[PDB]
This record gives sequence, C-alpha cells and structure tokens, in this order.
Amino acid sequence: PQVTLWQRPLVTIKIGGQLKEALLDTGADDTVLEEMSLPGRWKPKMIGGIGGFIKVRQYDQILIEICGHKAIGTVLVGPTPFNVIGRNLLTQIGCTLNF
Amino acid sequence: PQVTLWQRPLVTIKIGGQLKEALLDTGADDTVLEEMSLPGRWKPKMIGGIGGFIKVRQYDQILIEICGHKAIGTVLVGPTPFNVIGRNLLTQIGCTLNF
Ligand SMILES: O=C(Nc1nc2ccccc2[nH]1)c1cccc(CN2C(=O)N(Cc3cccc(C(=O)Nc4nc5ccccc5[nH]4)c3)[C@H](Cc3ccccc3)[C@H](O)[C@@H](O)[C@H]2Cc2ccccc2)c1
Repeated sequence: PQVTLWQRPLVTIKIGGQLKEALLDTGADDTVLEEMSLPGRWKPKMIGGIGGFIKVRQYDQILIEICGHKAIGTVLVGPTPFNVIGRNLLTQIGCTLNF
Repeated sequence: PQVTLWQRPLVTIKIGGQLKEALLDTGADDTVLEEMSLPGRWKPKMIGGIGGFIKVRQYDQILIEICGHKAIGTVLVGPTPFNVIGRNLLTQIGCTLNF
C-alpha cells in the first residue's frame, strides 16, 4: 500500500511466533529488533547509529512476516529503542520511495 | 522519482549556499545534518538514536532544496555520521513509501 509520512510508518511483523510493530526505515541498512527470544545460534556484531555503536546478536535466515509478506534474512537483536526494518528486508517486500 | 532500496537512497541538497548529499530516511522524525556553517540563531537540543543521544543545535525556518524541491523547516546540526532527511521535510516534498 502507500504510506505517507505524516505519521511514523509502522507495520506489524510476526517473528519467531511473536507479534511486534516495527518502523519501515529507509535509512537503515540492516534490520534491528529489540531484545527478544529467537531460537538458535547467533554471532556478536557491532553496529553504528546516531549516538554511537551497539553490540547485537546476529541471526541469519530468519523468517519474518511484514504485513502479510514473508521474507527471510538476517536480523540483529539488540538494545535498540525501537524495532526497525532496514533495507535488507525492505528490498524483499518490494518497498519503494516515491516523490 | 521512484527509488528502489537496493542502494542507499541518497539525494543532493543545497542548504546554506552549500551542496551536500543526504539520505532519505523514513525512520527519522527530524532532519539531522553534520556540522556546518549556518547563519542565525540556534538552540541546544538533544536527540536520541541507536547508540545513545547526541546534543545538536536546532535551527528553525531554514531553506533546503532537495532535488529541485524547496522546503523550509527545522534542521538539527550536529555530530551525526551522515546527513539524514527525516520525516519533517519528507512530508513537504511529497515523499511516500509504497509496497
Ligand atoms: O544498519 C545499521 N547500521 C550499520 N550496519 C552495519 C553493518 C556492519 C557494521 C556496522 C554497521 N552499522 C542501522 C540500522 C538501523 C538504524 C541505524 C541508525 N539510525 C538511527 O540511529 N536513527 C536515529 C535517528 C536519526 C535521525 C533523526 C532521529 C530523530 O529525530 N530522533 C529524535 N530523538 C528525539 C528526542 C527528543 C526530541 C526530538 C527527537 N528526535 C533519529 C534512525 C533509526 C531510529 C529511529 C527511532 C529510534 C531509534 C533509532 C534512522 O531512521 C535510521 O535510518 C538510522 C540513521 C543513521 C544511519 C547511519 C548512521 C547514523 C544514523 C543503523
């Protein structure tokens, strides 16, 4: 659908059997989610934002359903203030910007 | 134009007589630019991001031209790693997300 930006572009995701809301974030290269229960092995990673750097657990091959749309990719789980869907997944659900 | 998200959505802006490149960022509420010479009066502000919070100077009613589109708005200048156009200006140039 089309989303204007007068509000935050929030969507529902289902991940790991849990329902969450997340921002569709075109500035973010990677998807990063607040700390939560995911099955599996992960590897530590460090990522940067405004404010500085944080350490996150990287999970690969995770299935996310964003709106109805399923995608599989790497997810980083970490101390973010908000769940953000980044370009790695936005690409898979066919998201574009238009102006 | 429509922009797909396989690469960072960068655009040229002109602000304060100077030409810069900036990311179109649907997840950012506010616009935040690296340190630069703006004239005028400003206010301290702190904003948060992934990584922590930073202190910035807020300038109001500044003209930006982003592509050939003029907008006036608040801009925050400070130590971001990259210039970010946030939704406060994205709404003025008519930007939309579509999937
Ligand atoms: O993959 C990422 N990295 C990365 N991959 C890697 C791979 C390998 C190694 C290292 C790596 N590193 C990555 C993923 C997600 C987010 C970010 C960092 N990231 C933000 O940090 N941000 C804060 C941001 C940016 C601009 C403006 C604001 C804003 O207005 N805030 C605000 N607070 C306030 C308090 C009071 C009053 C007014 C206020 N206003 C906020 C928001 C996301 C966000 C939104 C809400 C809450 C938390 C985070 C932007 O949307 C994002 O695109 C982006 C912007 C940005 C992009 C690059 C550099 C710096 C910044 C990076």
